[PDB]
Amino acid sequence: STIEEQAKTFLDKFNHEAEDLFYQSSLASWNYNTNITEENVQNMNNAGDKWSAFLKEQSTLAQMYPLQEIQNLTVKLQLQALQQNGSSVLSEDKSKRLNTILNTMSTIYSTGKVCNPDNPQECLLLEPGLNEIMANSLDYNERLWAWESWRSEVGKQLRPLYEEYVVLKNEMARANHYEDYGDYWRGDYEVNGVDGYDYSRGQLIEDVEHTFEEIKPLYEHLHAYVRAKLMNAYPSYISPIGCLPAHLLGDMWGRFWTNLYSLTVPFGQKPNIDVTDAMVDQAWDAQRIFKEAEKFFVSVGLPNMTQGFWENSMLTDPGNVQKAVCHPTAWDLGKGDFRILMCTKVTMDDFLTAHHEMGHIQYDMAYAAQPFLLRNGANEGFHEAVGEIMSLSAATPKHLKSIGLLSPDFQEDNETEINFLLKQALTIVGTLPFTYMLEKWRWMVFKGEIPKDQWMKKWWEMKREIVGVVEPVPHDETYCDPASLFHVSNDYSFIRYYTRTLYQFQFQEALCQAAKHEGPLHKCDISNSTEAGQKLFNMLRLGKSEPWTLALENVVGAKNMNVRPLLNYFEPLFTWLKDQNKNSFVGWSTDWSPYAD
Amino acid sequence: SVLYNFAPFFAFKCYGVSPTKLNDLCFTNVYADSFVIKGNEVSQIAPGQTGNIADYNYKLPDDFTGCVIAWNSNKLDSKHSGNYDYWYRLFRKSKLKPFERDISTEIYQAGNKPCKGKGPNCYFPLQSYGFRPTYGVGHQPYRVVVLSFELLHAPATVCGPKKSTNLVKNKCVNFNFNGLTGTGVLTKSNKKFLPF
Repeated sequence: STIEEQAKTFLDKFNHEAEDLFYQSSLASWNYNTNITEENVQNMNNAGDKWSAFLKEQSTLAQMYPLQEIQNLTVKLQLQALQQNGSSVLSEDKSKRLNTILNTMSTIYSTGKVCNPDNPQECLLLEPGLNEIMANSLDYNERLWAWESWRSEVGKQLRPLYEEYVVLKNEMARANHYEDYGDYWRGDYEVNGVDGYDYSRGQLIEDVEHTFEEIKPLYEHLHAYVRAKLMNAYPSYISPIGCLPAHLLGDMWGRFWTNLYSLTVPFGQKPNIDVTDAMVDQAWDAQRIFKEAEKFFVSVGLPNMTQGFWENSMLTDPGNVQKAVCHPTAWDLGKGDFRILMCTKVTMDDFLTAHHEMGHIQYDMAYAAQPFLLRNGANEGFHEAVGEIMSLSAATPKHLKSIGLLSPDFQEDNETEINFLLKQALTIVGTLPFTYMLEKWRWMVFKGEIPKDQWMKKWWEMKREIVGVVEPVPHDETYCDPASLFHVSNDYSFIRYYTRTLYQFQFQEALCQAAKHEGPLHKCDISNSTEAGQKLFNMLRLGKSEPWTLALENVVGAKNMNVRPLLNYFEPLFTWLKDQNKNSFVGWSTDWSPYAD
Repeated sequence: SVLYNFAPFFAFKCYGVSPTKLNDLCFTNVYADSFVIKGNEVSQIAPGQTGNIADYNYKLPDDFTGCVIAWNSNKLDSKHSGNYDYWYRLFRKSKLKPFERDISTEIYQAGNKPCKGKGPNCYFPLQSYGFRPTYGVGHQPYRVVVLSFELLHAPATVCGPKKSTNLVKNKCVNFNFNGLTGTGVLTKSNKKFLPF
């Protein structure tokens, strides 16, 4: 009467005849990315496909074991997946139409060129030119011509195309028991049956709206600053009490606000410390950047980097005409095979990258002792977070100091702290307000809270509202303003970025106390501790075996995200951030429209 | 002695017998088994230790046994497409009495199903280790030689090499020519000890 055991075997095979298929499918990919040819492309077309084979069939022979009887969660989980037919279940002729859609849009966005608004010659392509045009000058016009150069254009191409996928995508879902694609998308966290550690698939929504309605106070004062420091470099334009229009903001769509440290600089008479120079002075070579990282980790007592790393990792540009893809990215072809592929260019914007892409490999080396179908991260954003905390302690006026790199001659003051923050708080607090909306909208649109013939309205509505931006020009219902950026047109859930920004500060303030902090927390530096060292491994080890809910408790100390810790990192700033406003205004006058004027 | 004529033999745990005196004493006779295995399993092979290697593929007892010797063999054993030659038995039926052996392919079954099994699985015990050269040092191929000595009723014949000292002649010297003992001056001679 073994309903299980008659399956604890089904896994025992999978676990062996997969790894081998997966090794020879991730290998293929290195070889290409490393060496860019043609046969290589094909050489991966096979095994980069084969893997698929294995998969589908095993799913077939996975529902053959009604999960109901399984009780060892370990196996209730390794199975939870496999079964998941997800797509395929969807209609055939229809599954076709879907397969199609994606392509169209997912392609459009790619080559999308913008010819001059005053000549069929300046047809800037996004990658280089469209972008610059945005994060470059200051003059008006071209900023609008560009905010115009895409929305009612490179997205209209797909305006109804977005209206397309929303149809089938929701169909598939229904079947797989998921009101809306968003209910499918809102699942990586759904933890079922664990007593106390339980978590729903909707609870999330509320915890978000909570945590967010706590941030407003900060963010509010930041659009308060710029709003005026964007009334200096600008003439009669930004109404002093309304919304910072698009174009004149930062990037293109404007996820981050980083491209601005100039216009707003607390005391533009400070040093902005940069160890670049000194690197070029000690003659620091590439194989140094990595040996440094390795240490930081071994200092706090964590495994050294293996010998297959220092002997198989493309740690520089693509050799000769060896056309290579230059994207920093640590791999894990399995079987102890760990590798990194970054074209480290000597500087301090790559020395942090290392500490960021070695943490990926240091997590990937703890979960290495778990069933293949349970080697990942408790939830979506525990993977970045656990390797950004490193690019935080790395660039500490101390570390770089104590590391025989940064002139210990550090004349450290207040107008530098007050200043290193507007930087780390224009790209980690100005991105938050935007990560919400997008998600909300679709999480709704999907659920069907908006009818296409209105979709547009909401965007702009929830753009002067939650964020604080007005449409430079009025926009038409047939423009997919929302759907006009990689993620939107490449089906990618985008809340792994609001839950990674709030788990990083819950990890800093926790593995900080452990190493005896006591001052501005931005000043933390776990380097050389060992108490925090163990703190992490006791979570990096459980891979995906246990619920994320409890994974936190091991570390942090609770089991639900918290906006408190983050609101402490910049706590310093939130002082000079109210004394700098003093008598200026705060809050947006939703009405004022630079176009409705 | 020429046992040290191996590399840093990744192991040599002499459970049971004093590792030393290895050549100092003798036992009835000694067998030497051998096989190829990944390095993430070179410990299962040890008195008491459990797992797959010791479960359907080679279970020692607890008796001294003698020792064990392990060396990485990737260099020559591994390949670049998958040395899919060495095999193992993922599942038998129960286990093996210390030093048993089973080679019957016997496609695994059991389950009283049309194909007695664990859900259309009807798995087959033999799987292929399939090594490659880029793997970790835990999935790379190690070689093992299990040393099984024993002291039955008859002697330790096999026994081992003993050293000399060179002859002296014309000086009290104690002795052990062959196995006869005594103390005396070993001068020349004049006898004709017949050829035997």
